[PDB]
Amino acid sequence: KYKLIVLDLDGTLTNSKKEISSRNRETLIRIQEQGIRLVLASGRPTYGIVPLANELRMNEFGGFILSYNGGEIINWESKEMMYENVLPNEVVPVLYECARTNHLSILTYDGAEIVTENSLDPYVQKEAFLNKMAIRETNDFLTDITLPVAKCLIVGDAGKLIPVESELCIRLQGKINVFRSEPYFLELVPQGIDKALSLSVLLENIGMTREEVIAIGDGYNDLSMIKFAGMGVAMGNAQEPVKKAADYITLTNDEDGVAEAIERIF
Ligand SMILES: [Mg+2]
Repeated sequence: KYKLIVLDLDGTLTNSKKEISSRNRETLIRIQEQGIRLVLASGRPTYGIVPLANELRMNEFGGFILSYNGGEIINWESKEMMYENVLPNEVVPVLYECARTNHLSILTYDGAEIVTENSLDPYVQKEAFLNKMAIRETNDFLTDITLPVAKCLIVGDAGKLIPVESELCIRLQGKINVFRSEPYFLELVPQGIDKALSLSVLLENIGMTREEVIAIGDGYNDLSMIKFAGMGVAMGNAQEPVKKAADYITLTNDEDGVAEAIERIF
């Protein structure tokens, strides 16, 4: 009946120490060994997801990475990218100048590396540690990055980000969307980013229907895929509206909610 499992990372697949438990790992490997295909779907850049995808052997079972909230869709076996929703190049110098003017660090991603002019900013390092990515520091951001980029973050104290966010929101209306993922991360992303939309494209391409999909998540950015999936699963630690929109509520991420759901459902 079900042929695909889509998982968010933080608050879902990973526990409170941001690790994949051995029970989750073994359950997901086994279910792939049974012919079920996995998708990791997360706001993280691709190389923040790659280590977890490698730990789950997804490169051996045709698993997909939906990085940047589905901004990119990559088959982690074949390495083929089927979908690339990136920032318009012309907005990048505007984002840079806004960060500079407001004395805040900007970062973006270039493969396995985070590129920034401020590697000593604790908020930049928070993103590097979260993704397990090395930081490449430059003194000429616009020269040293490789375009196009899927997103940028401006980072800093919440009180300093709110006005920058409020300015960019309208100044680049029509070119980008802006939101805060943590109080100190301002996400600068292309329009039309939604995990559910990217999932629908994936399903069209591999010839599956939404009824054949399980999607598991915890936060508001997982609501659309939980509704879209035939079997939407809310983690025990999920936000109340995610739980109410789900078809099934499992245990928390620290109680191996993902493994428990998969074993019960199958
Ligand atoms: Mg989450």
